[PDB]
Amino acid sequence: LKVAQTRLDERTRRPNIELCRDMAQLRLVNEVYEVDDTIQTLQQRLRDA
Amino acid sequence: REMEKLYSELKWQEKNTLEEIAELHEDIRHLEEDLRRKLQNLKLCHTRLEARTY
Amino acid sequence: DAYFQEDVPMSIEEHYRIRQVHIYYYLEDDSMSVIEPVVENSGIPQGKLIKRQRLSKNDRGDHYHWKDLNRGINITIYGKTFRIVDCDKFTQVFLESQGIELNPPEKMALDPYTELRKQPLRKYVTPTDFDQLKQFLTFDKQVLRFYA
Amino acid sequence: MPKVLVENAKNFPRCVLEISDKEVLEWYTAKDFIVGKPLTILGRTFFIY
Amino acid sequence: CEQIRLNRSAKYNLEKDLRDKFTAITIDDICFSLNNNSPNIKYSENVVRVEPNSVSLEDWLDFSNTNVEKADKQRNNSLTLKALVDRILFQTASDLRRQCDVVDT
Amino acid sequence: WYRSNLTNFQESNTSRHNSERLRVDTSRLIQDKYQQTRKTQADSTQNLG
Amino acid sequence: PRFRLPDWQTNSYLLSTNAERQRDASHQIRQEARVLRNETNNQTI
Amino acid sequence: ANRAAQHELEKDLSDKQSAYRIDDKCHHLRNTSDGVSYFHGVERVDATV
Amino acid sequence: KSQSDVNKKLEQRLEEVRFWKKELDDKLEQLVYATEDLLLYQTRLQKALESF
Repeated sequence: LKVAQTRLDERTRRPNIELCRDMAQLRLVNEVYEVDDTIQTLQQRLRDA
Repeated sequence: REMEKLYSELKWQEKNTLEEIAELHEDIRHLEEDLRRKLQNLKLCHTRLEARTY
Repeated sequence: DAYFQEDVPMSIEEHYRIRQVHIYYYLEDDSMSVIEPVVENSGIPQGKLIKRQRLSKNDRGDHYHWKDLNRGINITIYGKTFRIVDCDKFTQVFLESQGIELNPPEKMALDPYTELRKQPLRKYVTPTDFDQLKQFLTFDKQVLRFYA
Repeated sequence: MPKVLVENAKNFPRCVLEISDKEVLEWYTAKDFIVGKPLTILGRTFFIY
Repeated sequence: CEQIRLNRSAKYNLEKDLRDKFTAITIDDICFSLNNNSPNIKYSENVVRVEPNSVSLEDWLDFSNTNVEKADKQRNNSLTLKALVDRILFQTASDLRRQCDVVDT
Repeated sequence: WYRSNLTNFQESNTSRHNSERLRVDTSRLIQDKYQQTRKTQADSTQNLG
Repeated sequence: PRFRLPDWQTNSYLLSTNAERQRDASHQIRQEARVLRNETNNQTI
Repeated sequence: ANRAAQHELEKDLSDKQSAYRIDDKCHHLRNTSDGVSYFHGVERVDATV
Repeated sequence: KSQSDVNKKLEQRLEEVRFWKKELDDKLEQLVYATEDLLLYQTRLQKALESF
């Protein structure tokens, strides 16, 4: 999660034009959410156990 | 560049697919031997019944 | 930065008091000292609580070394339990440079007596300017029709 | 005009004193006279169009 | 718990360098990427003529090789601990077990 | 007596089935979340790359 | 023939987006497999 | 004329360069790599241009 | 040719400083992984103190 969060944290400082919205911008946005999902998931199975 | 963009992506989806294929050869084998060993348990619960009707 | 709740059940002002302190650790000879800052209007004899000495940790003779000192910790010294709440940006730097993970902060707690002696804050917000006169001047000679 | 009275009208000498500045929670303004929607003056429902 | 302290301290120092190295890598990237027709190419005073806080190549290599060794040293002092607690656990268990089977008899 | 014993023995057998469930299924979830996050991250790399 | 460049671009997109759902379709069967196989084997023992 | 080129052309090389700088590092932002920190909000920021 | 040399020399310094950023990160990895085991083995030990 933090690897992804940071990977993006810096890409949000690219100068003028650079700051874009390419494939990377998404796969990373999707990944962060996906990872957040896995964490919430295991949390339930922990409560279940 | 545009084709090297597409080719490098196209090669990368191959190795991602080939990894996805590789662990599908072993899964269906594990499904098959699961199916086949569970035949042996239907074999068992039969054999108890009629030695009992005896 | 630390604090400790002792008791005060014989008073009319509250049932529990908070005594603000700063606890110092010395790297010269692994020593500690506890200093109580002077509160302006408190009746307690403020001052120095514990001098510079190697304060004992347990009964076997061990003393407090800096390995087990964090931002949030409840070390007890001579019957008094101190809840440290925060460090300064030099103590943090030293502790993280040795491997020690700094705990999350806590606020300070507050003594009910001294905060109930906070004299009133003499102020009034200014009244508005949209009185009868300005509402008469900026909205004169204009009325709305409504057909109903 | 008063629209909603403040919450002490049950102990208010409204037989011998009038409804002054402090008794009104909100007065009628230009927002209340919506052109198109029904409006309720005292006793009467209007249809400002 | 104390080996953890040493290992975590080791990192703090290892990180300190990892960070500084980056800054230097970036600096040399902008130093390399500089032609006579580049945008902001201005003059200066005393530039780096003298430096009262620098270091030599011999030294830069010491700092690195030293910091590296310290980390390998702690790692090798960690695999030891990890393999002295494995028995300590196997031991503790088997011991209490032996006595429990005894008390039974 | 025969009833009580069963009511008990059965309830015991039961809570040892609802526990075994979580256990073997946790293996699935854990060996999934991990391998998922792994290849999902590698995606970010290839893309960023 | 002489298929034009924009319909050539969607050829790569179609093959690429085929890979994502198809690997995920295969991946979906997996988790459905192990959830079955485990409770299949455990139930009958 | 051929100067108006440089201006933009070179105003591009800079952004093009800062890109590689704030993009190559991300290509190798490994897990547990000096830096990987925590940021809450880098999954809802997209000031893309 | 003068500039060519200072460029080649700056280029070489990069190769070196980068090799050292690597042998200092691959080491971070080893030591972080070492600590991960010790912290998990710590849990296993803590549980035992109560397990008995």
